[PDB]
Amino acid sequence: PIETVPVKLKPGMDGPKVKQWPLTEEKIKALVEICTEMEKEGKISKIGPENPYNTPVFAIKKKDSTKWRKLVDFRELNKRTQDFWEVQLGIPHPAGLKKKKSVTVLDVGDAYFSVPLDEDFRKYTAFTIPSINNETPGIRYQYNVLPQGWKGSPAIFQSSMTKILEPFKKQNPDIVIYQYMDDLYVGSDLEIGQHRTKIEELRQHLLRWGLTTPFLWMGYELHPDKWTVQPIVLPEKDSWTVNDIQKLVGKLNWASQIYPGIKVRQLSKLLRGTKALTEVIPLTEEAELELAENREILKEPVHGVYYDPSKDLIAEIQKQGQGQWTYQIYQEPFKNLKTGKYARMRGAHTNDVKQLTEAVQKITTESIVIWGKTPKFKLPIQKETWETWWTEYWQATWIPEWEFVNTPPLVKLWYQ
Amino acid sequence: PISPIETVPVKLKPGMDGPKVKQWPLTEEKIKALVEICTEMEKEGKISKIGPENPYNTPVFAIKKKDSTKWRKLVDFRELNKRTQDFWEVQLGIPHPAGLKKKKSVTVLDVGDAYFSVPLDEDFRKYTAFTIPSINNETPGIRYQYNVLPQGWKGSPAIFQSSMTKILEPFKKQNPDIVIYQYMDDLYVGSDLEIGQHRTKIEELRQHLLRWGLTTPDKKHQKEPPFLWMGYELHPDKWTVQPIVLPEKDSWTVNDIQKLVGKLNWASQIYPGIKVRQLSKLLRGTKALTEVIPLTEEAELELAENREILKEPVHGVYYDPSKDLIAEIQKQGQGQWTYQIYQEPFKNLKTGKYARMRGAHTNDVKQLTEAVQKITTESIVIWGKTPKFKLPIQKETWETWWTEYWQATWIPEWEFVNTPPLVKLWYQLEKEPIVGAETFYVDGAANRETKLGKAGYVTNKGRQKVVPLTNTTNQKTELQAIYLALQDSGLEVNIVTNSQYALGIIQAQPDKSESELVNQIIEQLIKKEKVYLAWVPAHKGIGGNEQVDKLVS
DNA sequence: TATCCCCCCTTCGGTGCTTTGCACCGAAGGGGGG
Ligand SMILES: O=C(Nc1cn[nH]c1)[C@@H]1C[C@H]1c1cccnc1
Repeated sequence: PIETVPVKLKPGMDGPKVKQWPLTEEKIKALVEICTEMEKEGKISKIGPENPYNTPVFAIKKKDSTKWRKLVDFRELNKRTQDFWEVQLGIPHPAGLKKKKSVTVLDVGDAYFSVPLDEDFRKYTAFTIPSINNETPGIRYQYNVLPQGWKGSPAIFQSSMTKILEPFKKQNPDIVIYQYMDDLYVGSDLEIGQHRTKIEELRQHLLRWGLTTPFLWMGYELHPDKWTVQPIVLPEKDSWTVNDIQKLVGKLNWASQIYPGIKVRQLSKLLRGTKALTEVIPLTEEAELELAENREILKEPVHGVYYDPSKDLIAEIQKQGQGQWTYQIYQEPFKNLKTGKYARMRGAHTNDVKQLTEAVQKITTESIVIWGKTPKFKLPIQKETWETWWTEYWQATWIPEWEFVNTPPLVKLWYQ
Repeated sequence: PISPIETVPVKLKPGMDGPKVKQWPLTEEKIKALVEICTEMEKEGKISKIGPENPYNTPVFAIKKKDSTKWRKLVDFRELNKRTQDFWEVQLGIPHPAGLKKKKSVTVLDVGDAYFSVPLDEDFRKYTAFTIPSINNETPGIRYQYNVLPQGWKGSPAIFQSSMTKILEPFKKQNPDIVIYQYMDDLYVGSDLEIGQHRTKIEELRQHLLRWGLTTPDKKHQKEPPFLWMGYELHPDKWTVQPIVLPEKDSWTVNDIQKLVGKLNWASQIYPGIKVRQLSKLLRGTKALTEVIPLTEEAELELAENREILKEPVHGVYYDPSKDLIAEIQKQGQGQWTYQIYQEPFKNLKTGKYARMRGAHTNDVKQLTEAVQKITTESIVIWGKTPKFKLPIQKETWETWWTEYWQATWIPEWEFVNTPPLVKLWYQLEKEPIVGAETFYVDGAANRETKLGKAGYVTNKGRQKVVPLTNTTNQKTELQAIYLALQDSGLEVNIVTNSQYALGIIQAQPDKSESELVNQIIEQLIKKEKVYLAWVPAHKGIGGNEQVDKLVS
């Protein structure tokens, strides 16, 4: 029995008090069945009304699975959980995981159930199961073990996880392993067959350890080697109209905050006359010179962009139509870290909320692999429809912190 | 003999102490009445006397809202509520009868003084102490406490809900055929049993509630239909709002208008077609709360429409789990819509109105997306399922809007129903400049220190007009320039603004806005045939941008 | 000169750039029903 580790909080800042969003009937049924079974096994014990604490709860059916898995939002608890960032239980980030042929994820979340939680801090994991039509009051409950989603659960489980990881890591130094929340990120430079065989071995090792001391057969693949930051490229053309010339000047201005090397003076001189937009302006020698030099600069990769460990990550998203999205992770509004683009998927060709959900999941997974801090999203969606429909297509097990934006960027600068 | 109910601990604030305040003297009659009631409750057992061992107390006042002069007693628990363990009331949503299921036999139980049956905390009775002056304050006061849950206290409803749930959970486990919804005082019980078997079950439940000492008077216990339940008269096959009457005033003041608005909104749950927008329009600009606001023609027309709808009573129906929820929306105009959540033709299950103005520049499609969102969330809360909308919008318009708008939107499921006034895009802009149109270069400039500025346009052919105006902000100078450029040319026109703010409105495609300027621009843009706008970096020597900038400098 | 919950309006106060006017959220207080 792992002895309990006392956990403190921020001085003079109370715990989580968040309202419960309404849920559908099937999700409520699955949630109540899971909670009753977990009480039968002693993981959760019913709690009284004296608790001034609550966190939401959602039921999500994960990929290639048919039974729902209870997900409890823990963002407020994570943000207010102090000292856990500076406690040495935090994981150093392997800088070699960005460059690997394949990465596989595992559902090692259930392994956290076997460690008892600190009793003094225990009052903060309260959660309510709502009722349909307000027939009955909230069926309140409380974990008795390590929760799934708290930033301190993997931190406390570091010792027992390392006691299992070191034999495998010692045997095979090639494989690099990282852990964020309930997820094990494991990758290698081997081919598909060798990677799958080694991952089988690893899962067998974990299962045998569990035997000796929502589906456990799930597996998701990732390929970090197919990610490239995409510089913006100017349109290729030889016959130019006034409208196209001026909109390219606009794009050069749009790129003037990214780089200091773009020169616009000559092409501004080309537009001294007040001609009609449809009028055709053949390009001149100086105009071609500036255009070619600027295109070379844009091809030249960005410089001056660097990571700062003490700052947050921001992941803007712009909708570009026809199921095309973009994203720009950064820490300071000019020095973009990693841009990108998410093409359309299959099955979501008529669902913008679904497409944004998949984009969120793919951005977060990427950023976790690259750096290990999830980015603070800036979603281009309506808050109420998001809160109403994000659950039905979400299939991850961790939730980032997002803020919404309502002012239109009105930019095709990133859309090529 | 009796079955006790275990307490639930409470505490004050750490570092902060309890309530030490006193009230002011009341009327001698009210004081005597309260004293009698308190002595009666003492000899009943709820209230015990307080000696010198509890020095500080809490003030108590007298109210007469119940009946006329009932001398109903309530205590000023303000300081206590300011200083005790904050609670989390988990049951806050009020039930709606639409979701009730058609039980063949129904009975409503009402618990009398059940807030007083549950006990209190021993430690906190010292802080739950109150004192009443003697008759006409001959003696300074008689000091009391509560060995039961006080009426009007932070945690009273929470603790009562928890206690009643604890009591009724065994009974619910006993029988999976009987449904027992409860909100605070009421205890609706319903089942598909026979007329005698259900009565026997209710009798046994009542005895089971007398086991812990709860009392339910037979007079309040309903016997035959109809059953009046928390404001909704529940007939066997039709819920209905308890009938209400609106004031027939001829000098309508602000609070009378507000009461009219409130009762109309409350009755909107079942009566289809109630409108309150122009009626509420009177409330804008609060100056004096005593005078009488004249009823304008629009207000009186809306009021007459509400009255003529309210003349006849209409009844809803209970939900039936074996059928599929279908909703509908009609566009009343000016920003008002209607709900017809039903399951069978011409059998409503609910009705409502959406009238919130979200955004200073929005249009019909966005407001129909906020309408269906509200229907969806309320349907989730009340039923657990999302209904099948019957939208007025047309598939082509919805596709052309959602594939091209910059945010992300989604409407669950619907089929287009042909019923005017339809929602459609009034004007669709252009993305590429056309061949056979002019070109307007517009620009607005003004100074904050001058409160005046000049705006104008310089087309390709040399036409120029600089119209000076004052008191109009810069974003407004630009908007004016776009207005001039629209007014000057013909059905087709290419307009090249240099302002970043301006283009957002026009591209958003509004049909209505707070600003008259924007409303004029909308009128012009509907009138024109093919309009293309364009942005240009300001102050970069780009064609006529600086040419007109120098003039408006 | 009592408490607490849903909902419906309007007023003013904070945000963010949308740059300082403008759009856009958040409670305060107004009524309806418990
Ligand atoms: O629960 C109720 N139902 C009811 C319907 N009509 N009249 C009464 C009582 C109104 C609520 C109450 C009021 C003040 C303090 N605590 C509780």
